[PDB]
Amino acid sequence: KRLGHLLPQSSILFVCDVQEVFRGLTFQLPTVIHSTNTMVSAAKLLNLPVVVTTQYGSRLGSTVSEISKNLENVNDVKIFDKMKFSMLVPEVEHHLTSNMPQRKSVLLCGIETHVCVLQTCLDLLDKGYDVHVVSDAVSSSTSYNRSMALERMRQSGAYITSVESAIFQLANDASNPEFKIISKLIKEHLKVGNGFDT
Amino acid sequence: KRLGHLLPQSSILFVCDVQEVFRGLTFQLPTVIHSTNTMVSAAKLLNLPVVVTTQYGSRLGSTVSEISKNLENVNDVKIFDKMKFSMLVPEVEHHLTSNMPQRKSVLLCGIETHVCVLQTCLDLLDKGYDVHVVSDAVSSSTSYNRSMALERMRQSGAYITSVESAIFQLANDASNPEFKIISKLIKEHLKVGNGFDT
Amino acid sequence: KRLGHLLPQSSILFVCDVQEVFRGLTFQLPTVIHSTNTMVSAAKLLNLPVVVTTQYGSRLGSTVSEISKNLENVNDVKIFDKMKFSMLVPEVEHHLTSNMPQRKSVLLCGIETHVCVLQTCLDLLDKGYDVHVVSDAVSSSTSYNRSMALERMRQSGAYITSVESAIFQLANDASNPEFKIISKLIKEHLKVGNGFDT
Amino acid sequence: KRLGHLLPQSSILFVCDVQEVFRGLTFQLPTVIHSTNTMVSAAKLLNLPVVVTTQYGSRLGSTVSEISKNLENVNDVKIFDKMKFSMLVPEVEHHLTSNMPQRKSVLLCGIETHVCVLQTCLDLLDKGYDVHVVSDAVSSSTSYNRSMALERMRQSGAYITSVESAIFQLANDASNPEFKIISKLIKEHLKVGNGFDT
Repeated sequence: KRLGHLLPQSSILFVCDVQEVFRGLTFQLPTVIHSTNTMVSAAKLLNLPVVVTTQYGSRLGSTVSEISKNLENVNDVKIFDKMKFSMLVPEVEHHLTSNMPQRKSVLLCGIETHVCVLQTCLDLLDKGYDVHVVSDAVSSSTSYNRSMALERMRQSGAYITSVESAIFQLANDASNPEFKIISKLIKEHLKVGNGFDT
Repeated sequence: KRLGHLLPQSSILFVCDVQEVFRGLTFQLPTVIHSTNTMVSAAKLLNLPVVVTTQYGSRLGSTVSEISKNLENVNDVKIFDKMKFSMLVPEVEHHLTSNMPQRKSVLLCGIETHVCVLQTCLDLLDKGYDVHVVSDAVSSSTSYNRSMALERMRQSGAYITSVESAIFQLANDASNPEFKIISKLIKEHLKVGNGFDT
Repeated sequence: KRLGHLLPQSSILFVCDVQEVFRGLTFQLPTVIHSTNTMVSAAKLLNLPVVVTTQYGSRLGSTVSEISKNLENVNDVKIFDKMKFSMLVPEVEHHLTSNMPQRKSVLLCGIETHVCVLQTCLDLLDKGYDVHVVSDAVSSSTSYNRSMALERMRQSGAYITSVESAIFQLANDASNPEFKIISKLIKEHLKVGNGFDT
Repeated sequence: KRLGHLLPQSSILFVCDVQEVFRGLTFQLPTVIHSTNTMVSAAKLLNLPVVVTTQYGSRLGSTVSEISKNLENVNDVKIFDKMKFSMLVPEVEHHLTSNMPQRKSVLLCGIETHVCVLQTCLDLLDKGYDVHVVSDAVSSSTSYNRSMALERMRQSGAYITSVESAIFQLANDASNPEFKIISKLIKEHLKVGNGFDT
């Protein structure tokens, strides 16, 4: 079975290579940034660990300030500086195996869809993880490479979801104690248009 | 094999959360209401049981009047009030197992594609059901989440059909004695356009 | 493995209900007639048996004159009248089993994609046939139900091909004794534009 | 697992029949030429063998001068003339078997998507190869047939990739010694508009 159920206690958020250099070059970057912050804010509300990564941070900068300020509150965040395109460096793999072996569901955000996101996805699939690509929160230099990467990841087994669909999947019940604050986050997230909804 | 054949003896119609508060907010909701009503009228002709659900009725309202009026005439209908996003709440599942264990094909209509339709679809597939998503009878607040959700369900095994394709599948032969009145239903259904046809 | 190779010795062309009633109801109908006629012409050059059907011919009319004229010179044709939406009526299925059991690759053309083409495709896949849907030569009353049906069939394993692609698969080698006449057919086919190429 | 990892040591580049008569006939031919040249240069940098074919070369012409001149810089190139539409002629297959049996990943470029690229991909899949179609670097006479063939090949197990995505996963790591010249190659490639990005 390939169902891609999402449980808060079995899930972890991945944010890939959202640097300041790629500002002004990524297709629909404001949507990518706004959507990723909604995921991060959701990660706090359902106690999801967050793994954040930077690619050649020396000559490409750090994570953009919009998400960096959001990440301060989150209880469990570890930031990895890498130069492998895939996020699954031995340090990240050890983090997942040593501190959260029961979490086999990865919610994947970041850029570029067809470079770091894709390679992270395939390595995660190789290691037996369920990969959930948040299509709202991934993009590339061109729209062509974003749409291609989504389908290329899909044909390898990755579930392609959205910010709202993933979050309501993790909520699973409006009668849960967290639903009221989940709804506020969703309502606030809807106040900005989706740049990919063409 | 993954054929998605539809037999009236082993089929059942699900109507998810088509409620008043979504009037004027959901993408092409009138097409959703009209297509769902055709499916409900079709279930009367082919004697399909109907399961209807409402999500937090005291805030989102009851089922829209057009569908609730059409549900008056159906022989086998039960309406459930629920807080879980998925329709497979224990009261609904108790109905399926204790009343119709032989019906393992679910025709799914309603809103939203990416929240309650999706989670119903995943849970139904978990229990060995065949899920046929009536694509022109499901929708979301944005077209983006609708299209994403349809492919997200198809990637898990759900069959993506339409009102005409699914109804003609159930009929299976124009020589059957029910085809004369099924034809009348299709002809009336075609008097209005498809809001998703662009 | 699902390669969908096409060999003339094991292939047969199916033409589904291209009748006069639809000359006024079907999206991109002229392309459907033209592409189907190219398939019939190719069936003659490659010695492919052809199975044609009519749905309720007493009321819906016979095959369109453009195709019926082209069928006169075809060596192996058998035309069946049916009320069942699927083309795989017992009389048809007897013809395949008794007279050409070695041919398990079916080239599928006709209308409508979502009713009679799809139900034929599902029944053929049930009996172990490889189904090649000629997307160039199938359509519905609406573009929505054609595109839906194409993916709905592919999701079950049907190979979605085109008039040029299927023909050139069968004409494996340009050094074959058939290539010169096959080229004359393709150049004639390309003289009138593919209406689906939008 | 259908991951489709790409390793330079086990990968080979195929260029299908980019000849001199298809100028003015192939949809977005300039993009196909530029994308293939980027692949050819990447093969040189990553020490990937290159196999080029021409179909009926005497009457269809040689490989286009843009790609022909670039092949002058690559040491490991083999150019063959063929009558068979598929690239897997015995001469080409013997070159693979007796000179690089360890390379079972193929990056596929050229024209036409639905005739020569497709049949090459099907034959390669039949022989246990991973086929990666560089969607950036394939096209047909019509947009319709290229789009069809891409999904017709993905449906059979081929990975649908792009020039940038395939190259970056071949490089695997930004700390590799060849990354600097690869980044220059990618930088030049990003400056050319994508004819299929619309």
